[PDB]
Amino acid sequence: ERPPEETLSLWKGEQARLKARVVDRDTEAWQRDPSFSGLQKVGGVDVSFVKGDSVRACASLVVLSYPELKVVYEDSRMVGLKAPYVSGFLAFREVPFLVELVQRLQEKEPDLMPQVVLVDGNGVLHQRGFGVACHLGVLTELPCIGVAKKLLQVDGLENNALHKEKIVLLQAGGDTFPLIGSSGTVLGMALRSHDHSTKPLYVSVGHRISLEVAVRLTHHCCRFRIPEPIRQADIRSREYIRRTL
Ligand SMILES: [Mn+2]
Ligand SMILES: [Mn+2]
Ligand SMILES: [Mn+2]
Ligand SMILES: [Mn+2]
Repeated sequence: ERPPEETLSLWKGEQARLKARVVDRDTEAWQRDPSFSGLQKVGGVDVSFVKGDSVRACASLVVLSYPELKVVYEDSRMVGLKAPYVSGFLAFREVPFLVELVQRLQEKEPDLMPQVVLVDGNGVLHQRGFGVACHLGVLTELPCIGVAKKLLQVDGLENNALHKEKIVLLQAGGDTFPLIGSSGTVLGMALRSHDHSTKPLYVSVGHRISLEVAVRLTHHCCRFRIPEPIRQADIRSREYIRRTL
């Protein structure tokens, strides 16, 4: 249920090569705006699978209007995944299919191309600084934000008692604390999504966005704990699985 080490070594080399293309600063005019004026379309992606099958899956791309957060585009399609899940290699399972959804959008409704994509999974908060959100960003050149629902324990980061103390100090929606690697680098932020949630999101740069803008936009997408673009992709892909099977 795990690729051989020689395969993982090839994948690590690919991740290191592609990381040279990540842009971890703002490159879009709306990103530097106090209310994100100019931002109209926010994307979300996720993949759901079946109980008893890690091959058959449903990949979903949704585009939401901003700031209303209403779904203006959905593409949910059944795919056959090839690689198993290995922590640190999520993109090699999901990202070829996500790229195909973006290309299908360009062909079908090019005027609904999202201005930024929230990805279910980390960006630079990653064993090699190149998570699935960076990987989608570099292959599509779209701005991308990584949003993970639990902490990837890399570069000295750990979900220990000290980390849980900082989570307790998050007290209102929008509060954050930085995830500082042993390198002295800020890899991402823990974010309290809303007043009535206590388990934080872990937000990090995917591509063509700064961390502080990525955190603020994620917060603006949080009707519930999971940001609405990811939440809709998650709900619709699982619903799609249920109906057809
Ligand atoms: Mn607007
Ligand atoms: Mn997912
Ligand atoms: Mn789930
Ligand atoms: Mn999901």
